[PDB]
Amino acid sequence: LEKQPKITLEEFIETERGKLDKSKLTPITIANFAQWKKDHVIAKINAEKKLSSKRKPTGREIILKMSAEAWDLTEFTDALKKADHQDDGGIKDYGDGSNPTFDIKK
Amino acid sequence: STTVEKIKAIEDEMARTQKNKATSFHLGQLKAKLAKLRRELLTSGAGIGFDVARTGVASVGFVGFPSVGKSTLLSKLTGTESEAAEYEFTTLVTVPGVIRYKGAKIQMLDLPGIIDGGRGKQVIAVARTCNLLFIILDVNKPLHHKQIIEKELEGVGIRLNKTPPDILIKKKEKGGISITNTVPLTHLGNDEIRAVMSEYRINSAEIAFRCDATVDDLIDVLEASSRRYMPAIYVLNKIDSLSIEELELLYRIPNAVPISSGQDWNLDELLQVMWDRLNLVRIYTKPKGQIPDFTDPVVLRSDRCSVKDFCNQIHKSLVDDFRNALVYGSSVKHQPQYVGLSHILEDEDVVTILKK
Repeated sequence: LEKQPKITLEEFIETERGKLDKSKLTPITIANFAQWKKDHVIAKINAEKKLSSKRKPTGREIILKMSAEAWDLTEFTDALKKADHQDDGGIKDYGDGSNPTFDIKK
Repeated sequence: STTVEKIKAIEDEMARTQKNKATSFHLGQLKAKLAKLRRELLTSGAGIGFDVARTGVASVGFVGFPSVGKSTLLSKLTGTESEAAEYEFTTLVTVPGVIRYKGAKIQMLDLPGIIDGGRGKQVIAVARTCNLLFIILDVNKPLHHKQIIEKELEGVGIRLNKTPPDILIKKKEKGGISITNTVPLTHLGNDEIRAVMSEYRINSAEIAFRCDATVDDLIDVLEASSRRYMPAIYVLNKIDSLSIEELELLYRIPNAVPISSGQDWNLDELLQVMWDRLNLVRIYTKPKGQIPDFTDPVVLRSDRCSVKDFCNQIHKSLVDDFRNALVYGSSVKHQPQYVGLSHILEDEDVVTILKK
């Protein structure tokens, strides 16, 4: 399938959706979606892997290489993260964004 | 107002005027007349930080017709059930909530006020000053709603998923309008360019086209000081009425994230894409002796991430006693490098400030 031409939502509604043979469609059940999602995420990872090889390393990534192989700001930083985190009670934290959950409170 | 009446009169004329070689000049002028009027409506300390308190490093706006899908969406993204005010359609803006994603506080606003057919200008200003918009659609009936949402947003000078056009306009003294061209122009004639420039009462100028510019593109450039270019994500809810092949097909539409707010499908993707489009910059602080913490980045905005901005984000005084900064990362061309206040940082740079 590879690089395929892009479409508009208009094109999708008006012509593209109808090119599909309806009796061949795969139902979007919980099981079928999970299988599709599994492959979706795997492709992202493969796409990203290729981009990583070409992207300049981050400051974080650089230190990590250096690791694996004067101004005292403490007072100001401590205060900053305290301030930054003081209202945390009313704020949902997604952490690093992996495996989020979506429970509703109140 | 006469000024709001003047806009309708032009929209009306355009709709009943057929578009040909003979009418194109006039229609060009009409578009320009229309643009000028619409900017006058914005003319007045507005939007985020003024009309509502700014409560994150980024603020993100939701635009959609009232529905169970959209209420569940917001409730789910923010973790708190919709409040009394989030159900009123007379209400213009609400804050469904603030989230934290990869260390950044992101304010989430709902903007029902953009759809309504003093305070009306406040919702517009807020919309214009968001960092990213989510346009919420029901994939079973997307077109009507999409068309209205876009018209309303374009109408108030928001340009979704666009970079400013590559047109240079140098204003001249004598010799009228002169035009340069790179890629051949498939959409503008000289007549139409003159139509726009004269309507803008620009006697003489030199205009250089480095893009296959449309008449709107030219106007945008003329109106550059008030246009707000912003990422927008088309959130296509209700995929459970589709199928796998149909779902796959939606990914051929740029800036679309298909979801199901009931099932939670692709909410994770929605947030990932949001993060990607916001282009925030996490800086990791490192003291001379010890290592960087990586737990608590200072998060800076895309257009406000100078070493100067980093300093100020930490404490007002730092600039006064700043010698320089040691930086590892993609923002410097050698690892590490000493830099000055004006040095522009990049996501996940590691920084050690030094005392004068």
